[PDB]
Amino acid sequence: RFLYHPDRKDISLPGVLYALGDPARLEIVRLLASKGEQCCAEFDFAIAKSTMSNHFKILRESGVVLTRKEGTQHINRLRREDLETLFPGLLDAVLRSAQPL
Amino acid sequence: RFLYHPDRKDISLPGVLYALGDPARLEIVRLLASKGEQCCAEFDFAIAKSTMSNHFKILRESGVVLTRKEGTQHINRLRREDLETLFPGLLDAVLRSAQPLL
Ligand SMILES: [Cl-]
Ligand SMILES: [Cl-]
Ligand SMILES: [Cl-]
Ligand SMILES: [Cl-]
Repeated sequence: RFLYHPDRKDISLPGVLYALGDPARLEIVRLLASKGEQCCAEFDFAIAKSTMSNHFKILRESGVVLTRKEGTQHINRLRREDLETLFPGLLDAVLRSAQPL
Repeated sequence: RFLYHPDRKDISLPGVLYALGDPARLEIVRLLASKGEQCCAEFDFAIAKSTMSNHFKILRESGVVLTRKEGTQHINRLRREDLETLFPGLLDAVLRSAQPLL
């Protein structure tokens, strides 16, 4: 079922901003807010699977993405309820100027 | 006289977020936004000056901070117009959610 996720007390703005500080990690967050839950395979970035796995590990450890294992799929979800509880209005400002890749 | 700064055409939102993705780098920006132009010496948020020299380097090359040499002093300026013309409402959104560390 659910993969590792930090608690809300352990989420910082420097970690969220670090996880959004990559072209791929930001497109993952842009698509997870516009298209809802998505499996890791829908992200067809032309990058190695070692870099993609680390990207999702950063997304999870930062408090931004909640990943779940249902079958053989890795389902990711934007933890927007928790990010708007700590930082109200931040995700919207980042997604305003986020240009689609 | 004026250290490297990227043109507004080459500043990306991911690069700006990576430069605010450090508690020390975010503290520098929050001080440059509240108290104005500050010198690198007014920020001792590290045991190593190499760690601090790399912080301003990331802030400079990412398009957030402009640094200028005035004698024995490097003065740092927040590029507010550039970050607000490209990313409207982002810096104020980041600054209002930042916890003061000073
Ligand atoms: Cl390859
Ligand atoms: Cl998958
Ligand atoms: Cl001169
Ligand atoms: Cl100085």
